[PDB]
Order: sequence, then structure tokens, then C-alpha cells
Amino acid sequence: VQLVQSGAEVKKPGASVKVSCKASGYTFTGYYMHWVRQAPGQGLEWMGWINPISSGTSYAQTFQGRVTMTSDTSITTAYMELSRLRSDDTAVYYCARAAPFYDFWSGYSYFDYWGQGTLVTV
Amino acid sequence: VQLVQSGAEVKKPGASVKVSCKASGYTFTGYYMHWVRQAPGQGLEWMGWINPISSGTSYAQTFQGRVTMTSDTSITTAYMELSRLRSDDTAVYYCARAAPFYDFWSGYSYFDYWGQGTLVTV
Amino acid sequence: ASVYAWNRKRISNCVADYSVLYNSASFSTFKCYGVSPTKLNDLCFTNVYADSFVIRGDEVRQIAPGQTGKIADYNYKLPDDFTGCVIAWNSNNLDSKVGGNYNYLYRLFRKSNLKPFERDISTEIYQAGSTPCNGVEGFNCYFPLQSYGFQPTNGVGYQPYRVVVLSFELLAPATVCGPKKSTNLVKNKCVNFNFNGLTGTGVLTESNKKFLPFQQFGRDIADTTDAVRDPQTLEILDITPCSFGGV
Amino acid sequence: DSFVIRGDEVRQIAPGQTGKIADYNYKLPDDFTGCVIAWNSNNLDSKVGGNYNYLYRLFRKSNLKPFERDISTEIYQAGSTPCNGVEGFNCYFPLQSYG
Amino acid sequence: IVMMQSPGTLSLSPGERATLSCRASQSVSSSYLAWYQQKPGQAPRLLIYGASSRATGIPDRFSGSGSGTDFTLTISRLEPEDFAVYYCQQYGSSAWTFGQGTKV
Amino acid sequence: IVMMQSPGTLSLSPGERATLSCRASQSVSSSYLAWYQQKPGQAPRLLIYGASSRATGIPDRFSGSGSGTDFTLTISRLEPEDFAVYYCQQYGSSAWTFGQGTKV
Amino acid sequence: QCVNLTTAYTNSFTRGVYYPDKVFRSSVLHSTQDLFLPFFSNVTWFHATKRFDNPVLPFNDGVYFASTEKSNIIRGWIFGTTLDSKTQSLLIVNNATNVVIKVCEFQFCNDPFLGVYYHKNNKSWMESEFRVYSSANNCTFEYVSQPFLKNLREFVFKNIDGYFKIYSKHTPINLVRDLPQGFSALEPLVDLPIGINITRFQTLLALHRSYLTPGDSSAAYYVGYLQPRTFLLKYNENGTITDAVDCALDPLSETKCTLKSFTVEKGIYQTSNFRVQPTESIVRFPNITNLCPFGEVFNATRF
Ligand SMILES: *[C@@H]1O[C@H](CO[C@@H]2O[C@@H](C)[C@@H](O)[C@@H](O)[C@@H]2O)[C@@H](O[C@@H]2O[C@H](CO)[C@@H](O[C@@H]3O[C@H](CO)[C@@H](O)[C@H](O)[C@@H]3O)[C@H](O)[C@H]2NC(C)=O)[C@H](O)[C@H]1NC(C)=O
Ligand SMILES: *[C@@H]1O[C@H](CO)[C@@H](O)[C@H](O)[C@H]1NC(C)=O
Ligand SMILES: *[C@@H]1O[C@H](CO)[C@@H](O)[C@H](O)[C@H]1NC(C)=O
Ligand SMILES: *[C@@H]1O[C@H](CO)[C@@H](O)[C@H](O)[C@H]1NC(C)=O
Ligand SMILES: *[C@@H]1O[C@H](CO)[C@@H](O)[C@H](O)[C@H]1NC(C)=O
Ligand SMILES: *[C@@H]1O[C@H](CO)[C@@H](O)[C@H](O)[C@H]1NC(C)=O
Ligand SMILES: *[C@@H]1O[C@H](CO)[C@@H](O)[C@H](O)[C@H]1NC(C)=O
Ligand SMILES: *[C@@H]1O[C@H](CO)[C@@H](O)[C@H](O)[C@H]1NC(C)=O
Repeated sequence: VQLVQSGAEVKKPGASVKVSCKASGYTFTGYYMHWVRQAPGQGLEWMGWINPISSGTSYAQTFQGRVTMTSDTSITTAYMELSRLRSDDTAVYYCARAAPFYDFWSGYSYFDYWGQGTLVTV
Repeated sequence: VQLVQSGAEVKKPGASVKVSCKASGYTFTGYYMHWVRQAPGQGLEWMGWINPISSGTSYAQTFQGRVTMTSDTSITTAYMELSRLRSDDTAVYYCARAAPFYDFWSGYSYFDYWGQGTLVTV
Repeated sequence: ASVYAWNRKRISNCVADYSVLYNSASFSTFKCYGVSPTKLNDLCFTNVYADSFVIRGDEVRQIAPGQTGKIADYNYKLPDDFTGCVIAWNSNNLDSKVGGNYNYLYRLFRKSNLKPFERDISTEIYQAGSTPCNGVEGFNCYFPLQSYGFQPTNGVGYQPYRVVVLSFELLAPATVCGPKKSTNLVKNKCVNFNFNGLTGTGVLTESNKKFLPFQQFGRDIADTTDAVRDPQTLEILDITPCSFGGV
Repeated sequence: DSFVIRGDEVRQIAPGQTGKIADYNYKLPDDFTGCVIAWNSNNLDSKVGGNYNYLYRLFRKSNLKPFERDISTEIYQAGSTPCNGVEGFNCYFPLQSYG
Repeated sequence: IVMMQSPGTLSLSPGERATLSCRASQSVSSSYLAWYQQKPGQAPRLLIYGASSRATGIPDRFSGSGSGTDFTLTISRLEPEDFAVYYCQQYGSSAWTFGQGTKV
Repeated sequence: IVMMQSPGTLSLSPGERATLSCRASQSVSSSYLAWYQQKPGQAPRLLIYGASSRATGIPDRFSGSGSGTDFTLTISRLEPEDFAVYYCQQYGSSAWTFGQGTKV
Repeated sequence: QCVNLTTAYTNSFTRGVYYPDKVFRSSVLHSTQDLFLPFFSNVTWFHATKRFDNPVLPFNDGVYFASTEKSNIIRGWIFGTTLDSKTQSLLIVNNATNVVIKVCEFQFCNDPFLGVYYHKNNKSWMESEFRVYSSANNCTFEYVSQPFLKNLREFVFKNIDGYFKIYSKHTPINLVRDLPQGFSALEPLVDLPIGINITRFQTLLALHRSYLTPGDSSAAYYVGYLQPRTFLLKYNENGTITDAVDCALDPLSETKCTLKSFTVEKGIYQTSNFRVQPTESIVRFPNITNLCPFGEVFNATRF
């Protein structure tokens, strides 16, 4: 299982950034793709997830209304677009894999695979 | 699937040449081995085929009586022997794989794998 | 088609040569139920349905009578009295790609099992818990479909198989007959006969029965065939048993 | 009765079975009394490049009777036109190797 | 049978679309029509078989279509590696026939 | 929910044992408690899930336990590669929450 | 285009019976179970200052349709569910030369009809334009055959195992208000391999041009429904059904079916059984709420 994210981005406040995550080594639509943010000197913050099979999403109330998650199964790639960027959105963004909510043994409760962090500066 | 042919040959008119083709990566006897000739500046010409399971052959009327095809399944290698070589037989010879005539989806109607061309000069 | 949305083709009014399919070397599975594969060309049917779809290797066993599982129960159900043939072959060289082929879906969750030959293609969120989903997936709310994600490097059980199920209907004039050559009609003799799939032994004579334009054969009070309509001449023939008695 | 088949075909060596082996190679009767014993011989009957010394019948005019042994190599006619011993379109060599 | 391709030579810029035609002197089953690509110094490789089906490893930039006596090969966007000789091939009467080939 | 780890900083020699604690403001199912390890310049990786189960590729030097509002991560013997930041993570109310993290 | 046009019972007697199959029988009483119009049932009578009412009716398990007219007003029917472009529907229309039967995703009008006008020179009624649907696409079936629409025309519509089966009869009558008494079986007309879901249907009428004026001033049929009933059918010497018994009509009909005869001799007969049916379902399980520890078995750390 590998997760490969796009390179670092530098944006001005009010701009939008789209961070990709290409997945391989597993059935793409068999898992939820989560996004987790880590501001400099801070801990990990969950942003939301997308379910590639239906392109269904859920977002943390913190980012809801600013972040849109999409995916394209033909290239097994997930995307996270964060609009209305502010200076406090400077952070390393990660994509992470977790089981779907129908997993009997609660594999959805945690993230077992992570991509390389993608730094976005605002 | 790989097809590896012998090296180039130089012959005098009236001589015979035998070009080998070693196959690997598939069930040798599961396919017909075809030979196709390409004279310099010309297109592709089908010569004939051999069925390794029974060493059965069929030849184009152009080469029939001059060409004999044989095979040895123990080394998964096919051979094409062209006798009574003439100056107009200067050509690049290819071995190519195609399904047997019993293939339901007509895989015999085309050649899906080709070896490297073997140049024979006469 | 995807197995959750399997494709049904109706076949009628034609000659069905089943030896072309059965004697093929290209199929890995050819299982017939309610009929022998070597007698198919001797039979006539009132309709044939060819249901096509893709499933993974391990699920091929589910395409049969008396089976359970995600495919048997939520995607493609065959009846316990099914008459027909299930034909399948490996299609790893067609339906797989590098990175995974996600165009083939199957139903993973459903409120209940399918009825025989039922085709459910809805995508409504499945409620696993007691709380209504209201169209939103999440905890105890699942998207009912899932992809196989077929890859060329998968083991056989996870490789794609193309499945065609030929169901044979036996109601109604038979319209789909095997490639059998007809013979001259013989009357006033003890013969074996086969009239458009209707077999038996007896003596054929001209009938004086007032058959209606839609009637193909008749029966006596024993509820057995005692008259047929010749499928080529439309002549009505009476059938009586060849002379017999105790000795 | 001893022979070599491939793993997936082991299930065909039983009463009430169909398939290329059950029908054209080795047929067991519905009232068969006996035991079918098999083991993996990948370390004996396989080689690099493929072992083509093990053949099975792929085509036949009809199914075998129980314990019938057909070892002919006559060309199988799939079409309506006589093969006259020559393989080609609609004319098949009846045997194939496992490799 | 005669398989005739046209034009003998095709020339256009990379990034553009090319259409290659193959005509038959007699009707050819779509199942028996194939297209090949031969790069300089290399053996021919299969691109299209059954008139329209792509061979394994072939980009979706390549497609085929046709019936009867008129078949075509389409390259939706040409890349540097597409500037090679293309052949049409037919099966019938227990024989395999190639066209004269056209150069892109 | 609030996931609070302690001590904020942990320091001891290699070869020794370290205990990392995570407390919850409310009861957390053991099935929903996980531990992560994040090395400098690297993404977080899963060590423990379900309170006590090791993730694939994780040495048996790592173990977890706990219930209710008190969970711990134990490193029986510290290696040079263990001197990283550890996080506890909780699932509930259709949301995922991480602790502030502690540095070994 | 579409036009916005929208602004009684009879006794079925012993009619609505059809040949249950395609088997010739003669001089025999045959008991069959099929969907038939129940004897002496309530058949709805429709009549389509201007007043227009030509409603969409339920199909249920099958439909008995009849009309009494010499004006050739009824031309066809629509059979479907939502009767719009969202689903497939079956359209059956008769005209001067043939019958066209199609299955498509028709976008039907609310008041679908065929226009007809009186040609002043030819002095006869002629077809104008269709106002049945605004569009049609995704057609899966098409069939064309011979035309069939004090002249009673009866039809039975069934939709079983993918076959849309139509039975019909044409009989001259001397009645105005009610359907005739007596027995006449309907014959198979066509078995259509349609394969669609039908829950509702509508009758297609030919409307006189004069009704389409913009002013407020300027077509009867009967509909019944089929039920799963047992019928005793009497075939005469020519294999024609000449009489029938609805075995669930009354205790005498039940006796007749039991004895397999259209006549009953003086006496007492055991014909059926009586049983009181349950009106409620009572479930009484132990009043416990604790769940079984199955998960503890499935999610054990070690097996
Ligand atoms: C192993 O499994 C047990 C049993 O749980 C059952 O089986 C699981 C595989 C899942 O299918 C569960 O949905 C199913 O109930 C787990 O213990 C149980 O965990 C559940 C969920 O956390 C508890 O339900 C909660 O209970 C609290 C009240 O205390 C409510 O407020 C919540 O809304 C919810 O209903 C359940 O009580 C608990 N049962 C017991 C006896 O502990 C166990 O955690 C799990 N272990 C692992 C590592 O997965
Ligand atoms: C073919 O069958 C039809 C009956 O459907 C008959 O009318 C016709 O004459 C037959 N033709 C031949 C050549 O037998
Ligand atoms: C239905 O038929 C019965 C006779 O069985 C009759 O009494 C009743 O009035 C009819 N209902 C209506 C609405 O006409
Ligand atoms: C037919 O369609 C209706 C929707 O108008 C639906 O309620 C009904 O269940 C469907 N019946 C079948 C057999 O699909
Ligand atoms: C009747 O319908 C047919 C459809 O084939 C059409 O050709 C014919 O012109 C129509 N006739 C009238 C009077 O509408
Ligand atoms: C009018 O009547 C004539 C016969 O006199 C007929 O040929 C013509 O077709 C009729 N007109 C129309 C529209 O049918
Ligand atoms: C058949 O239905 C599909 C799905 O709505 C539609 O995309 C397609 O265009 C329709 N066919 C035609 C000929 O319109
Ligand atoms: C039966 O058919 C014969 C011959 O056509 C006819 O004379 C007789 O009247 C018919 N009987 C009945 C009841 O229709």
C-alpha cells in the first residue's frame, strides 16, 4: 500500500489549493480516504473523508463550508480542495487510508496508511 | 510473453536457411507459431504456421514446396527452413504468435506477439 | 454488464446450435441444470434468455440453484427449478487493468434477498442500524455497491469472469429449436415422431378435429397429447398408439 | 488407474461430473465404488519452460463411457466440411498439453 | 483478396488527429480485421484486433472501426512514437493477408 | 471530546522502558483508541489500534492497553528510532480526534 | 404537442372468459385456475357543454376491457407505470390499415388522443394528428399486425412472465346500456414478448375535430379486473367453450365444480371446508434486553 501526494504549494490569502493523493497497492474504492492537517508545531487535525465508490463525503465542522473533497477512481486519486485560504491554514496536509464504516472490526476508527505530508503555505 | 529468434544469416542462392524462434512466458503448444516475411522496402507477407502439439503445418502457396516448418516442444522452439533460396528472398523474417483455430473469439485471425526480426541475405 | 445490473438478452424465432458453445475449448465453466448439455440440440424452447455479467472467479460457484452469498442473494438469483446452462470464462485479459478496473460493481448490502431473475439497480443508502440515514452515508449507513477493482496481477479467485446464463423456457409454440434436419411426414404407419420438440410413438392420421388458428396440439380426457399441428404444413394430425394388447 | 491432471480438474474425478476430463479423458460411473486419491506433484511433473509430456483430450465427437480409454489422434471435425486428416479451420488436433 | 491502405503517406503535426483507411476487394468480417504498428528497426506490434478492440498495452488514444470493405484506424492525438508505419491485416480462406502499409 | 496526553515531554535513555498515557474527557471504547508515531520530517504511522493491537510491521516491543478514560502505550525497550512524537487518537460521534502529542 | 381536455357500474354477468391455453379439447369439462373476470362482478362504466373524463386506471392483476360502438372511437391503450419518459411503456394503437405496438420511454400527454375529422368532399371520417405523447425514445420493441378496433368488442389484458397477452372477441349486440347476457369465450389475439412493468393504463380515443374548438360547447367503455379464480370450462364437440362455472360465485357453482358437472342431482354434497381466520399476530418473547456476546468471539485477539 502506497499513498503519493502532490508537491508543496504557496498561496495568497483568499486563494484555493487542491492537494492530490494517488493510491496504489489496494482496491481504491474499498477504503475511505481521509485528510488530516498538521500546522507547524501543532498536532494532527482530522479534516474529513471521501468514499470513492460514491464520492460521498463528511467534513469536520471546522472545515465544513471551505473544503470540498473529490476523487477519480480511473486514476485511483483523491483530491482535497481548501478554499478561502487564511494565514492560519499554513500546514502539512496528509492523506490517509481507513476502512469504510461497514467494516466489522472497526477498521474505520483509525488510519492505517499515510501519504507523505504536503506543505501548503499561506 | 517473449519470442527470441536466431541471429542474421548470409547465404548463397540455392542454399537453405533455418531460422529458430524460442518462446517463453506461455504454454507453447497452446498457440500456433506463424512466420511472416518482410523484404526491404516492402510490407508484411505471411508464410505459414506450425502447431507444436502435433507439428501440423500450413503454408502460403507462395512458399509451399520450399518452406518446411518444424518445432521442438522440449525447448519450446519453432523453426522455419526455407530451401532453394533466391536473391529475392532477402528479407527480415519474423515469428509471431496467434491462437489456434479452435479459439472461440477468433484469436487465430491475428498475431498478438512478434519476435525480433531476423535478417537473411541471399 | 456489472453483476448488480446484469444484462438480459431475449432470444426467439431462430435455430440454436448449442454444440458450438459446449464443444468450445474457450470456456472454463459450462454447467447445465434441468437439462443435459448433449441433448440441447434435440430440444425446442419457447424462449431463451441470455443473461450476461462480470463477477470474480470465486463467485462463479454462486451462479447456480440453491446458492447463497453476496452475488446469489443481492445481485443475480437463480431459481431452485432453474432450467438452463451457466457458462463462464476467465476474462483477465479483457476486464482488468493496471491500477484496477473499477467499472464492475456488485451489490454488497440489501434489505432482503432477491427473487429469481430480479434486477435491483438502486443506489439508495443502506440502513444497518436503527437510525434513518436520510440519504447520507456514514456510521451504520452504507453505500450498497462496491467495485471489484480487477487487476491483471490478482489470483484466479479475484480475476474477472464473464458469465452468460442461458435460461430455457418451456411454456405456447416452441420458437427456438436445435439444428435438427426434418424428415418427410409419414401417415398410416407405426412411427416414432418429434413435432417441434413433442416426442412419442404412434400412428399419424389426418384429423377431423376443428382446431382453432392458435391451437398447436390437443389432448383427450387423460390429459395426454392425441393430436398435433404439423409445424411446417399446419396439417392437423391425430395420434393413436401402435396396435397393442395382452397375449 | 493412474494419471496426471491439473489441480482444478481434480474435482472432475468423481461420479456425476462433467468437463473436459470427466467427458473426454477419464469417466467414472454414477454407481462407482472406490477411492480417488490425489496429491500435488509440482516437484516431479513440472519443469522450467513447461512440461509438455502430459496431454489431455480437448475435443471429441461424444462423451466417454465409464472406464473407456480413447487414445486416438484423429483430427476433430468442428464444422460440416470433412477434414480429411488435415487440421485447419474447423479441424482441430484433439489433444492439448498442460505445459 | 487485396487489402489496400490509403493514403500511402500521411503527414501531420504531433498533438493532432490522424485517420488511416483500409479497403478490401471483398467483404471482410470485422472479427478478422486487425491493425499493426511497426516502428523503424522494430518488429510489428498489434494495436487493434476484431476491427475495434485494443490489444493489451495499447493506449486508449488508438481506436478502430468499420465493416464490410471499409475499415479505419484513428489516432486521436499523435505522439512522437506514433510516427511509424501502420498495416491492416485480414484473415480468410485459411490465409493471412497484409496491406502495403502506410507511413505516418 | 478532548484527548489529553501526558507527560507533554518524556525523556529517558535508550534500552529503558517508557510509558505514555492518554486520558479522555469521556469514556472511549477500546476499539476506537489508536496510537501513532511521527518521526521528524515524516508522516505519522499507526502503531496500535483497538487499544492493544499492533499494526502490521510494528515490533513486539510496542504494546497498548486501557479502557474507559485511561489508555497507555508501552515501549518495553527504547531504540534510537523510538525517540519521536506519539499521538493518541479516538473515534466517536462520526469524528476522529487526536491528542496534542508527546515527545519521547 | 398535448391538449388539456380534462374538465356508473354494470353487471359482468358471465362474460370475460377466455381460452386459458392453446390446447385443443373437445366434449370435455376442464377445470382450470387462472386470472378471470369474476362472474356477476362490478364493471366500471366510463363515458369520455363540454365534459371530458378519460382517466388513468389501475391495471392490478389484469384488465377486462369492453366497448359497444359503431363509430370506431376507441383506437388503443397505454400500458405502463409512471406513463412518462422515466420508464418504458407499451403503446397499442389501431388505425385504418394496421396495428402498431411499441415499447418506448414515451412522454405521454395527460389526455392522450387521436384526432379525427370529417372530410367534407369525401364525406367520411379521416385521421389527422396524434396527440398521445410529446416524445419517445429508447424503443426496445415494435410489432405490426392486422387491425381489430351495436358492435361489442371485448379484450383481456394480462402481463405474466414477460408476456403481454391479449385475448379478444367481436360480437354483434342489441343492447344499449348493459353488456349482453350469455357466454362467449375470447380467443388469443397475440402473445407479446414485452417484458415490462405495468401498473396503470389509459384508453386512447379518437376525438372529433369539433370538440377541439376553444369554446365551452360542441365514447363509452367498460373496465373490470381479473382475479385468481377456479373455473370449470365446458368444451363442445368443436372445441369451443360454450359455458363456464365460477367456482367461487356461490355454493351451487362450488358444488358443480366439485362434481365436475354443470348439473347437480338432488342430494347433499361435501364441497368445501370452513375455517375462521386469525385477525391478529401475537408475539411473546422473554422480556430481556442484554445482547449475546457474539462480537467477543469474532473480535478475540487470539483464536
Ligand atoms: C469486540 O466486540 C465487543 C462487542 O461488540 C459487538 O461486536 C462488535 C464486533 C461490533 O459489531 C459491535 O457493534 C457489537 O456491539 C465490543 O464491546 C461493545 O462495543 C460496543 C461499541 O463500542 C458497545 O456499544 C456502546 O455502548 C455504550 C454504553 O456503554 C453506548 O453509549 C454506545 O452508544 C454503544 O451502544 C458495547 O456496549 C460493548 N459491549 C461490551 C460487552 O463491552 C468490544 O469493544 C470489541 N473489541 C474490539 C477490540 O473491537
Ligand atoms: C415454411 O413453413 C411455412 C409455415 O409457417 C409454410 O407456409 C411454407 O410453405 C414453408 N416453406 C417451405 C419451403 O417449406
Ligand atoms: C355491485 O354489484 C352488486 C351486486 O352484486 C350491487 O348490489 C351493488 O350496488 C354494485 N355496486 C355499485 C357501486 O353499483
Ligand atoms: C412497477 O413500478 C411501480 C412504480 O410506479 C412500482 O411501485 C412497482 O413496485 C413496480 N413493480 C414491479 C414488478 O417492478
Ligand atoms: C396507419 O399506420 C401505418 C403504420 O405502418 C401508416 O403507414 C399508415 O399511413 C396509417 N394510416 C392511417 C390512416 O393513419
Ligand atoms: C377523396 O375521394 C377520392 C375518391 O373519389 C380518393 O381517391 C381520395 O384519396 C379521397 N381523399 C382523401 C384525403 O382520402
Ligand atoms: C437510452 O437511454 C439512455 C439513458 O437515459 C440514454 O443516454 C440514451 O441516449 C437512450 N438512447 C437513445 C437512442 O436516446
Ligand atoms: C360443429 O361443427 C360442425 C361442422 O362445421 C357444425 O355443423 C356444427 O353445427 C358445429 N356445432 C357447434 C355446436 O358449433
